[PDB]
Amino acid sequence: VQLVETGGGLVQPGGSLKLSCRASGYTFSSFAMSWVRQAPGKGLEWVSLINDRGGLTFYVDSVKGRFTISRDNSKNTLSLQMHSLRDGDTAVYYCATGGMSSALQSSKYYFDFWGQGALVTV
Amino acid sequence: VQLVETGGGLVQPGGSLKLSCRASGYTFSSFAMSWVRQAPGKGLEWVSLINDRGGLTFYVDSVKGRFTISRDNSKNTLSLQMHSLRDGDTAVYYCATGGMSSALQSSKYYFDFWGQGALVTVS
Amino acid sequence: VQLVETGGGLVQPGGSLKLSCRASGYTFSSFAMSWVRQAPGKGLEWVSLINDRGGLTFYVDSVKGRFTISRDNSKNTLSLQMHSLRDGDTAVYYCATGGMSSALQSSKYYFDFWGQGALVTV
Amino acid sequence: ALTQPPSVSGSPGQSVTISCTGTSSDIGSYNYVSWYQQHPGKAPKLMIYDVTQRPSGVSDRFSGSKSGNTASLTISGLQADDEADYYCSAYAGRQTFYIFGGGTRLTVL
Amino acid sequence: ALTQPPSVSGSPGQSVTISCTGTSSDIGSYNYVSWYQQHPGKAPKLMIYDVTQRPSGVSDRFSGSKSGNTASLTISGLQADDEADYYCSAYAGRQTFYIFGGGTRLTV
Amino acid sequence: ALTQPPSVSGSPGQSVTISCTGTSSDIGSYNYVSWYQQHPGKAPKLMIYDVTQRPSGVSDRFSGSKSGNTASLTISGLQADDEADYYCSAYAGRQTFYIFGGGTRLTVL
Amino acid sequence: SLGFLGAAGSTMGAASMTLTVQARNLLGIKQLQARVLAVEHYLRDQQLLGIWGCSGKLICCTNVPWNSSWSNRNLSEIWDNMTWLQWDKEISNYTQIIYGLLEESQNQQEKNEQDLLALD
Amino acid sequence: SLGFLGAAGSTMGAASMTLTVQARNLLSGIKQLQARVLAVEHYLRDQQLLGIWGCSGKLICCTNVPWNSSWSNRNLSEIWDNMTWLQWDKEISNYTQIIYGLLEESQNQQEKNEQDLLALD
Amino acid sequence: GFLGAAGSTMGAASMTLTVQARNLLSGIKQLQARVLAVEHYLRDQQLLGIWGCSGKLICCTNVPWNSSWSNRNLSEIWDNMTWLQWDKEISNYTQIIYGLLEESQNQQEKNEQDLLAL
Ligand SMILES: *[C@@H]1O[C@H](CO)[C@@H](O)[C@H](O)[C@H]1NC(C)=O
Ligand SMILES: *[C@@H]1O[C@H](CO)[C@@H](O)[C@H](O)[C@H]1NC(C)=O
Ligand SMILES: *[C@@H]1O[C@H](CO)[C@@H](O)[C@H](O)[C@H]1NC(C)=O
Ligand SMILES: *[C@@H]1O[C@H](CO)[C@@H](O)[C@H](O)[C@H]1NC(C)=O
Ligand SMILES: *[C@@H]1O[C@H](CO)[C@@H](O)[C@H](O)[C@H]1NC(C)=O
Ligand SMILES: *[C@@H]1O[C@H](CO)[C@@H](O)[C@H](O)[C@H]1NC(C)=O
Ligand SMILES: *[C@@H]1O[C@H](CO)[C@@H](O)[C@H](O)[C@H]1NC(C)=O
Ligand SMILES: *[C@@H]1O[C@H](CO)[C@@H](O)[C@H](O)[C@H]1NC(C)=O
Ligand SMILES: *[C@@H]1O[C@H](CO)[C@@H](O)[C@H](O)[C@H]1NC(C)=O
Ligand SMILES: *[C@@H]1O[C@H](CO)[C@@H](O)[C@H](O)[C@H]1NC(C)=O
Ligand SMILES: *[C@@H]1O[C@H](CO)[C@@H](O)[C@H](O)[C@H]1NC(C)=O
Ligand SMILES: *[C@@H]1O[C@H](CO)[C@@H](O)[C@H](O)[C@H]1NC(C)=O
Repeated sequence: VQLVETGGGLVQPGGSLKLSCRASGYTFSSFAMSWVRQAPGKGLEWVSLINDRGGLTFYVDSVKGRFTISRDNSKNTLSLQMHSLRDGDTAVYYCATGGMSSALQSSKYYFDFWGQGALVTV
Repeated sequence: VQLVETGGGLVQPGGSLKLSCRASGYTFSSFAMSWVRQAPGKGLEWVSLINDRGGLTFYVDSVKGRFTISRDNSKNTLSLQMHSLRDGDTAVYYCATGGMSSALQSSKYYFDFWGQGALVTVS
Repeated sequence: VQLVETGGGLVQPGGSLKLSCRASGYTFSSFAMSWVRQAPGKGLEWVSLINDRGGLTFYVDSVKGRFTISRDNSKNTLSLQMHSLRDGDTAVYYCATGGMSSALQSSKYYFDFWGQGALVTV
Repeated sequence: ALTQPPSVSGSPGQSVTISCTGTSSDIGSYNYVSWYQQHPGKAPKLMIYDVTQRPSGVSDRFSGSKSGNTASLTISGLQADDEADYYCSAYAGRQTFYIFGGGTRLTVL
Repeated sequence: ALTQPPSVSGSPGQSVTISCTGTSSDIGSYNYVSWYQQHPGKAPKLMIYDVTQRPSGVSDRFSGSKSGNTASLTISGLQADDEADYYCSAYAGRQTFYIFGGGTRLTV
Repeated sequence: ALTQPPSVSGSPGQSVTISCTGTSSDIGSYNYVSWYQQHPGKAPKLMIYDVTQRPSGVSDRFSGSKSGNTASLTISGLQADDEADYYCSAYAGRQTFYIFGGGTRLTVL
Repeated sequence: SLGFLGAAGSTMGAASMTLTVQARNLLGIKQLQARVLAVEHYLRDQQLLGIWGCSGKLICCTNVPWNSSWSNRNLSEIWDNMTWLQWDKEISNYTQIIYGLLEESQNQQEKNEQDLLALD
Repeated sequence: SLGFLGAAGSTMGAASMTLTVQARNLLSGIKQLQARVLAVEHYLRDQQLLGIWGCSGKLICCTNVPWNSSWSNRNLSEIWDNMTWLQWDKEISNYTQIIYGLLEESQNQQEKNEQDLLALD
Repeated sequence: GFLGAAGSTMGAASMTLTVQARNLLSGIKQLQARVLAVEHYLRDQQLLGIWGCSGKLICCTNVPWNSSWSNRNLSEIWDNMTWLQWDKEISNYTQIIYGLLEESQNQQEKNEQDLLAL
């Protein structure tokens, strides 16, 4: 399994940045996906979760607005569009597989495959 | 459309006061109605809204437990009954048309055809 | 009409008692039951309410996540299981009838009959 | 939650009023106010329910009413047996079903 | 609630811009904003509604714009009769129906 | 959200314990408390999920457990290559999905 | 466990616990006429519940207040001291007014819900 | 008040308030039984088709399918205040099957999303 | 297509429920056949109604699954079985499950009746 986070770089406060994640080595459409944020010196923080079909999205309250998580099951592509980025959003973001599953699958409230990570600087 | 307030203008703190609007220049039952409050020197704020049929009412949290808004499509009359009035409620109360529409009408989400305003003072 | 609490006494903070109440002299299954507490030097405060059939439970927010109220209509037994007792939970706990009716009776938004009370020390 | 005076007093043969003050979302809106009598060391007995309705087993010297957001218990006679802590309770709707005031110590002189 | 400058100024014949800044959950989320003109002592008149729409009876000198969480009104040419307190209003969902800003003194 | 020690240490070959303390509404409510190992500069990988269920690809060590509101990771047979940060991920219901603590630095002496 | 109509002589507050027993027992030319009329009676009852907004329920609460002119009784004597047959006889020729009020209340509720769901 | 089809010539807005009057009149020797069975089959096919869309038990059902301007580009004022249901039904001929398919697909996605939301502990 | 998913796994066949639907409704023998089809459809709809599942094709309930009915895990049930094999495996408990479903609804409405009575 490999997750390659072909994301962005440096933006100004108040700007917008889109991250993407290309998946290989597994059936993308069968797993839920998430974005988890690691701020330097603070540790891991979960940001967003999207279902296997892409119809359901969940966020932490601090990013409940401004962020849109999107899933394209035809190109095996996960993406996160972040608008109105704050200085507190400077962090390394990680693409992760798991965290929701579905009613017809086993319980998967964990993240088993993590990507390389991408640095978002604000 | 000559929307005119006929309500009272002097109440003691803790009392109650009723305001009303009469309409003549438009189909009353075809428009939503609202009350908008202007405290002196503080600008305007929305207080309450009623649907065109009168079945639905909406309030700001600061009045949700105190004010009742109602309408009568017969006689083209809007009413607002304010209980437990506070010193912060001293203001000019304007009738307004719109701010809501049914699913079969176009969107408004704006106020038109404002009345001239009743002055409510809480001693 | 009698209500006798048979629950425990002294417990350390963080422990449990699992208080119980025995009813007699009336039809137990026809009345809703509640637990109400009185701190040794303060007034009387309601803690929990269960309906006559035992299907619906309600709690004050301060105990909502640590108290469980249950009943057994075949034994005329009311139970209250407190699994995270704090120092502020020291009180006399009274077993009382009433508090709600299941739509087909008259309103009972009052405590019709009270027990003698169990002493919870913590 | 409810405001209630800490004490009240009177002489035998007179009557007293014990008030209880809530807000517009509980006493005023539901009209389900009860009063009960607690002796120190003993379980409370129900004295008044549904604001004005007296249950059986209680004589007519206990009564009550409400006005606005204020409930009131009227106690006549004031014999030695009434020296107890009286409490008011009100239904606030679902999500915090019942709210209580403090105790009123009725002193019989 | 809604931030609006206390006053603007300009000479007759000039283009005058008034702006209001809200938050993401009202101006940013909805395209239902409006501007009102209130002369002192008189009820406010509707000048702009939704996005750059004019009601019947309002001249074409009043226009506006919307970008991000900021809405603006433009007067293409100031007149002596335009002196009034201008107000913003915006829809903010079902829990908070309308948010109004303060008044802007045109100061012709 | 939940409290972790800032660091732990032990000699090679010894067993160490890392704990996470949350509240009753997350660790005490759901048995989904996974643990991750993150080497500095690298992405974290899953060391154990649920509570006691270890995924494939991980050696016999790093077994975990829970009691009350406290989750625990036991690392027996400590190796020199385990010098990494350890994190908990607890499920906290539908309104807040996941909560993390701070990192625990594991120092191998 | 009492069987079909076994609760017919029990009180209303007891017979109301056996609604599924009654519901499950509601479903050559003469035989087809009998089967088609049973189907038509079932479908008219289901459509009438649907008009009231009670589709899919056996115990359906509504927004129509009870008029004291229909039956001036308290809940204790209605539910604990009398049967559904006696109640049905007592409120005979008042059911059409109740049905009309239920229909109008559901129409108003549907319009109110549509308007609430039309707010952005 | 206006009768079974009294609102047929009224506007769509006015006619939308008479749905129960028409709904009641859809249900009420071999050929008579055939007529009754045909009426029952038409009623049940319509109720089933509403059920597929998640509209069962309602006469006015709001959905999650956006309106396409290629089906009809009239605004709400023209459709609801200046047009009848017969003229509207004529206007949307050749489009009702596309709408029905989109409603079926939207409800299938809604059911899967509700099942997954209810699967969260 | 109709019954096309009968040989597919249950996880895939559960997405074609509207395809299997609509084929349930559409000289004396033809009339008896029509009445029989209507009667079976209405019996199934009533059976869903008494469970609180009216108007839905995928209805979640409050009855826990008993391991004595089937001890398979969800991966084996949904990815490695068809609906026909599953139906054969648990036929001997089907009516028991139906009874429990009915009982749950009998409780559920009463609880709702009480909650709306506050
Ligand atoms: C018939 O009446 C008696 C009188 O108490 C009662 O006990 C009994 O339960 C009633 N029968 C049924 C079937 O409820
Ligand atoms: C129903 O109640 C109203 C008042 O609520 C009353 O005027 C009317 O007469 C009652 N109905 C009948 C049939 O008496
Ligand atoms: C109901 O009314 C009857 C009529 O006399 C009376 O006997 C009974 O006590 C009443 N019950 C209640 C609970 O009010
Ligand atoms: C209506 O029902 C009551 C119920 O007993 C009956 O007494 C009355 O005669 C009925 N009305 C008519 C007109 O028959
Ligand atoms: C028929 O059209 C006229 C147009 O003036 C309208 O007033 C009338 O209400 C319409 N008929 C009905 C039954 O609505
Ligand atoms: C409307 O139909 C056309 C037909 O091709 C389609 O391209 C378009 O996307 C549809 N509109 C929407 C909003 O889906
Ligand atoms: C609807 O469209 C017609 C025809 O273009 C137009 O005359 C009418 O003013 C429009 N109404 C609205 C509210 O846009
Ligand atoms: C539907 O198709 C037929 C086929 O000729 C055409 O005549 C008719 O005008 C079409 N409907 C509309 C509303 O254009
Ligand atoms: C039948 O089984 C094969 C096994 O690979 C699978 O690919 C195919 O999709 C199955 N048929 C259907 C209709 O799902
Ligand atoms: C499961 O089924 C067995 C018998 O099949 C029964 O004894 C047991 O009680 C059932 N489980 C539960 C939780 O009731
Ligand atoms: C389900 O059970 C089977 C038993 O044959 C086992 O092989 C399979 O791995 C199990 N699946 C899971 C997800 O535990
Ligand atoms: C069901 O029961 C019959 C006899 O009662 C038995 O032959 C059959 O094998 C059983 N089915 C299963 C799946 O065990």
